[PDB]
Formats: sequence, structure tokens, C-alpha cells
Amino acid sequence: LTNKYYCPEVFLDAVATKLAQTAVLFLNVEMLNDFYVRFPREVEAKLHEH
Amino acid sequence: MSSKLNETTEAIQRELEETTYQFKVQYNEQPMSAESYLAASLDDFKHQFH
Amino acid sequence: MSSKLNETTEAIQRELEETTYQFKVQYNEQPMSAESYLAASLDDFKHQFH
Repeated sequence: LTNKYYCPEVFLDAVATKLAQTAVLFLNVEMLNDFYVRFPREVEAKLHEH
Repeated sequence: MSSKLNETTEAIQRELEETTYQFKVQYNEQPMSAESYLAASLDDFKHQFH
Repeated sequence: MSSKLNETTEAIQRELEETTYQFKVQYNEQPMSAESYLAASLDDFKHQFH
């Protein structure tokens, strides 16, 4: 790894895997959980008003 | 009109009997509304989501 | 009243910030309503019953 500047591909893929793994933690908690709680509610109101 | 009034009143009572009877055998006299079917398939849909 | 009006306005904006900060740290900003809670507990029960 000490020659990062000679090997841009393996460095950028390293960066991509890391960002991907910690963004998956925030995503799961925030967006996913909120979807599990808010989806039933909006179905029921929206089907009512339709 | 007064003369036909009788046979027409009989025949009306007849066609009310036949419909009623069909309602006993084909639908068990089971009460149904549009909303009820809609509520029941809605809850099925919710279980699947779960 | 008017003299106090501006210093009151500033304190009010502050207590609105702090109210937000605890709404962030302890509840994660999950908005809540009475009919919502009712709808979700109902649905968890109807799942149970399913």
C-alpha cells in the first residue's frame, strides 16, 4: 500500500468498500426502519382518501 | 288496473321469494359490503408485508 | 411588554433550539401522534391475531 499513488484502482476500491459499509449502517437504521414504521400508516390513509 | 292488481301482486311476491331463497343458498344470507371485502384483503396485504 | 418583547423573543428561540436537541438525542426526531400509535398497536395486534 505504500505506493498508493501508483495504484489508483485498488485505493479507490478500498475507499468504495469502506464508505459502502458505514453508509449501510446509517441507511439501515434511518431509511429502512422509518419505512417499516411509516408505510402501514400511509397505506391506510391513502386507501381511505381514494 | 284494479283487476290485474291481484295477479301482479301474486307474481311480485313470487319473484321476491325466489330472490330471497337464492340469497339463502348462494350466499348463506351472509352480509357483505364493498368496504368489508376491502378491509379484509387490506389486512391480508399487511400480513404479507410483515 | 414591548421592551421585554425582544429579549423574550431571543429566549424563546433558544428554548426552541434545546427542545429540538433533546427531541434529537432521546427520540431521534420520530414524530408521534395519538392516532398513529393507535393505528400501529392495532396493526401489531391484528398481526398477532393473523
